[PDB]
Amino acid sequence: TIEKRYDFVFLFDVQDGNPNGDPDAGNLPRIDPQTGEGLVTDVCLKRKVRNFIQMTQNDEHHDIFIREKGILNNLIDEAHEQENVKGKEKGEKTEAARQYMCSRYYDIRTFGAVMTTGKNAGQVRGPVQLTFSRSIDPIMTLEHSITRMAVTNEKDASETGDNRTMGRKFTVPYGLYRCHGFISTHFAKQTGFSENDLELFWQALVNMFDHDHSAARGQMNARGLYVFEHSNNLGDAPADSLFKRIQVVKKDGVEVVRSFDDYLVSVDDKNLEETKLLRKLGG
Amino acid sequence: TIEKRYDFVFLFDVQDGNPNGDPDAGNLPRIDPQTGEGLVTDVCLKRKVRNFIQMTQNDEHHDIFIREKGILNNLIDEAHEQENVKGKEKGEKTEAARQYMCSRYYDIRTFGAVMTTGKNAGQVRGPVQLTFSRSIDPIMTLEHSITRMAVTNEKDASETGDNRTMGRKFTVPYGLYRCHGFISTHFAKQTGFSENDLELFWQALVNMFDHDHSAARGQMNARGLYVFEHSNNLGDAPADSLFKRIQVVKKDGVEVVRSFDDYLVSVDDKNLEETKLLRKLGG
Amino acid sequence: TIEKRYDFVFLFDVQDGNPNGDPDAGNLPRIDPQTGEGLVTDVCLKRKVRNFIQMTQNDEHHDIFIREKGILNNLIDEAHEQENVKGKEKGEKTEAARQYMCSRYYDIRTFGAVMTTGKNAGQVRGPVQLTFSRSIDPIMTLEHSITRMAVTNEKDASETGDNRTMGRKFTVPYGLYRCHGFISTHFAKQTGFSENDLELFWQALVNMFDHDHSAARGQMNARGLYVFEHSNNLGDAPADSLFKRIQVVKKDGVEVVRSFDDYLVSVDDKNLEETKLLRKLGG
Amino acid sequence: GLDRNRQDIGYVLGRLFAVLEKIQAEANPGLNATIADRYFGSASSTPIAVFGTLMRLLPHHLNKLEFEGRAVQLQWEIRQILEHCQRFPNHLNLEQQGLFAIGYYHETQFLFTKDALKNLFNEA
Amino acid sequence: GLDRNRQDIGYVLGRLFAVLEKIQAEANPGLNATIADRYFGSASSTPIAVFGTLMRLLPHHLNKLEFEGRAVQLQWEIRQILEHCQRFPNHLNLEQQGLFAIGYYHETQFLFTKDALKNLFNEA
Amino acid sequence: SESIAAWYDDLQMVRGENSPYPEYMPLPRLLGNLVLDGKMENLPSDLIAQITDAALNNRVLPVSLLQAALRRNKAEQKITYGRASLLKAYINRAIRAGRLKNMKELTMGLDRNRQD
DNA sequence: ATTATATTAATATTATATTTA
Repeated sequence: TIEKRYDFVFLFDVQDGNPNGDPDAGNLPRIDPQTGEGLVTDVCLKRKVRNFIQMTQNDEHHDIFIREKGILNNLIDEAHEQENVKGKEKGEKTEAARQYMCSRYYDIRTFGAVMTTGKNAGQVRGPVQLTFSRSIDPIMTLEHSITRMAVTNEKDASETGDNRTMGRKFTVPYGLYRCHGFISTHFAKQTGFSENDLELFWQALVNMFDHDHSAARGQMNARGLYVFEHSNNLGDAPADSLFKRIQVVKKDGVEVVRSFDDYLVSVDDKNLEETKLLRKLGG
Repeated sequence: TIEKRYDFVFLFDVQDGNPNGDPDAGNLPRIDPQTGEGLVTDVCLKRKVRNFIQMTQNDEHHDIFIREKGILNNLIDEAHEQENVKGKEKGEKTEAARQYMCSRYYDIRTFGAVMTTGKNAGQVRGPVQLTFSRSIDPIMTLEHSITRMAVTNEKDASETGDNRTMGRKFTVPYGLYRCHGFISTHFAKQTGFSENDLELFWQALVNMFDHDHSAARGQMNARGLYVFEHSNNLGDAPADSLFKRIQVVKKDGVEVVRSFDDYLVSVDDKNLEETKLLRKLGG
Repeated sequence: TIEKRYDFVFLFDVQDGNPNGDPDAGNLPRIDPQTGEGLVTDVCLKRKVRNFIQMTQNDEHHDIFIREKGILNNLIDEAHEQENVKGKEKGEKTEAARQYMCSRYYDIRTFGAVMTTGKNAGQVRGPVQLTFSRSIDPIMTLEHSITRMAVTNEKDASETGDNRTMGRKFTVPYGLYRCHGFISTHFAKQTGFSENDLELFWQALVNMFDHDHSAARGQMNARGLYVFEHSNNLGDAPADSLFKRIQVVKKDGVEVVRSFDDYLVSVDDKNLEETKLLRKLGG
Repeated sequence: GLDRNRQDIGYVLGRLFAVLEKIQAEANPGLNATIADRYFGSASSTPIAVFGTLMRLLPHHLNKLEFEGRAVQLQWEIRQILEHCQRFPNHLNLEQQGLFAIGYYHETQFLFTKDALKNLFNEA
Repeated sequence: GLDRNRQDIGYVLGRLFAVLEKIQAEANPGLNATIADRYFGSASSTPIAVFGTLMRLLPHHLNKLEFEGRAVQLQWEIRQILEHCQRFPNHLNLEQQGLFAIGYYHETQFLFTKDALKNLFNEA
Repeated sequence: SESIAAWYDDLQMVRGENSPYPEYMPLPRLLGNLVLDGKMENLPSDLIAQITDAALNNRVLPVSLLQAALRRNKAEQKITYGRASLLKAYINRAIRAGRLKNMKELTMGLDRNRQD
């Protein structure tokens, strides 16, 4: 179980593609309406970490939460028929099953999952809780509409021989999504989030943009990862100014940004040397 | 099934023509609005690879995804009436049909396809996932408007004299589209992407610009292909700096670029000799 | 149907006149803005080949695509009322009509045409696909403005004196347009491009600059035609270096070029003797 | 329902695309695929790539018209729109992305009218 | 709606093409195919190939005018535009490609006016 | 029946020819467009316990109707007869009760003006 | 527990000399 507080400043961008796209709006990434800054949900990073763990582990005591056919009720029923089948008086039986799943699953240990379906077994508050990403420069939506020379269903097929199904494939030129996140210790002591799991989560956050790739997302990479390791479980200084110390603004006289040569990540670690640490894993 | 990670740096240009045209803009290639760098989608390279396979194979267990006369629903129904007609309990039946299609089709094995139409059979995550290309020097659009001495339809535009239908045929003088792409292993082990299929895909990527040609695209060629072969399935170093080591900038005191004698592909393989390899297939 | 790959290096110049002139710019030939090299589209060579076939054939099974008085919809409707009027189920009916037109037309068999108007009948990918020409030495535009002693329409200049209508008639002093082109075999096997049609196309490319002449284009001739006949349908070596082996640069200490006595066509067939052939038809 | 003094870049850009589409439609009634069926897909995002060819094809579309005064009126309203368009931007913001279509359909409605465009042209 | 001190190459190039088209239109009202119907198709991409013949035909177009002072005013505004045009570029960027048409239609609007060009010429 | 008449006139929505939905929609059938799937998961304090009281007494409709109809409209990805009429009734009652200022009351047919 | 499915509008902006020891 970990005992220190970690305030990591995850920074990641996108070369050309659709990172965290919005089902609410067709196929465009989440962008700020009033300004234009791109937004990326934390569930995308969580799924990238899960895929990295699935491809760089394959062992027990670190379940990865299977895809599609993985019914949550079936997994809950399978985890219930272990040490606390019935002889535990429902109440503490749920807590025992939750502890067993935390010791067995890695997704529920690092983040969390819903285990209150049919056979209830409590819920996990979760230690590490990432936030929604947000860029600084107002990004623009390119919208790269592409075509296909093969129809899907015969009903929507044309009355001729030219069977085409176009559509749109949105893309993004740039946008350093300044992600945020905080890690607690009280819930980590209950879920069993040890330091080895924390190091594995850091390695996943660092090297998830090298394997989890597709045609819609294109090419994505992680810039830097400045973790603010504390000293105790108390609160020294508000995290607002702590995360504001690593500001990311524009460089010289430029309108937009295209790569890392147009951003100036101002890192001035001067007032955060009281009872806090600093490490660089991605940058 | 492959077991190594490949980070190829595909480099290809265009002599005179329209390479990857139209993000719904008439007939112009995809160019960066803020700067002017030309962009090429990965689906063009995928279709070139498919055409190369169709013209250099003609055998079973390597389906090429037919052109206009190929309804996806009909192909899915034909692939369903094989070994898992109904006696497989829908759930695992979809996975069995997906595995059969991966062992039979080459496009879904290397890249992927939508198999969730009428008779659903799951979906393929895809191992090899190319990205959108992007040039370095801001290219310019020539717009070579040409004419025709023969009208098409019998509308009112067909004058009594010269039945002409002009239009525009866009062209590009130069632009080394610095393409990118990553290859995974976890999905390759499920789809059956063996090393022979990987070598065939490399040969296709190398020799697709010699057969797949037209009048609109003109003459296109592939410069170099530097594949970064890893050693395991884990993540050694971020791919951002790995792809940044092979930078392509301007040469001496020149404004634009016309051919290979104006570019200086700086290749300094010095820090990538830890646990990675390097090979040259196109350059 | 042909089975070999042909990479011809078409070379042709212009004595005095406007070869491939640009409607986007008044009446000047297509020239490179950044440098000054003249450019010639492939449709001009295609039309010259069509005119040569029209004047050196006059027979069936080799349609020449008529000039001004040739509506494409009327020709498509005439070709539809043959063997597949309606009893063919639209889908394969389009393919049957396309095959019939390929066996009947020569322009669609060698190059291609749009047959997707009213009565759709598919489209032809086309085997032989020429590219846009480009010279080496930066040519200069002469602009030979000439006059006329006879007015055309009753405009505002035909007053009392000599009714004159001048204008400009652009000319070019020299410029060996290094044309390029590739021939495939997969599409040739479907369109029926036999070896006799290939020989006819070669003869047309050789002897099209002797009949197709006018006052605007002046005098044009074809220098040489080095066809790179392969051995199979696969890809041996990239065509970039193959076409770069026949370089055309300046001779001795001269600024520009006026005729063939100022160019030095360096032909060193040394490394192309692996699995390829070489023939000379025009030079 | 049209604001000609909004001083918004998206408004004037959309109005320009609308009058361009109107001119192309007036050039030939039997038109199958207009510019809106291809050029509008990237007009609000990459205007500097589509509006160049648009202005290149505009004079030929005006000459294709059977009436020469109609082309004069169309060019006049084009310039009255582009008065507030000091420059063609690289990419439009989300607000400007919406204002593009807003001005487009507003100018289309203002053009497809009985006595309106000619009435505004008479007071010039 | 015209910025004469923008110091942009596309702006002055478009203004020059606009005044050239205005001069050609003023040379003869019964003009069928103007320069914009042929020269504008490659004016923003290859200006060094079209603007040469444009400057070659400019003096004859000015001499074709019935009024000699009009040609003087047109040459004056041509040079006032080309003041910021230090050189004719090979090819314009996308931003410059848009600024070409921007300045073109801005100068066309500024020219097709009652009292504006002559008022600016009087203060010189 | 003045409260019922006002509630059904505020619930009066556009209907096409040969429509299965009646001129006046039942209250459980109307709430079924706001529940999860079956008319049983509604909130027994602000939905099936307060909407009936607000309709049978011509009271003010709560914002819970707005939010539930919005969630089920952008969730089911379609607006059938039931959710739009409820929102129209809410807007009309908020205009009539001062809980809505800049906007105005809606009519049965399509309002081609509105300017909202 | 659907509906529906055929074309608005189109005729001319502007147009008179910088500077010359």
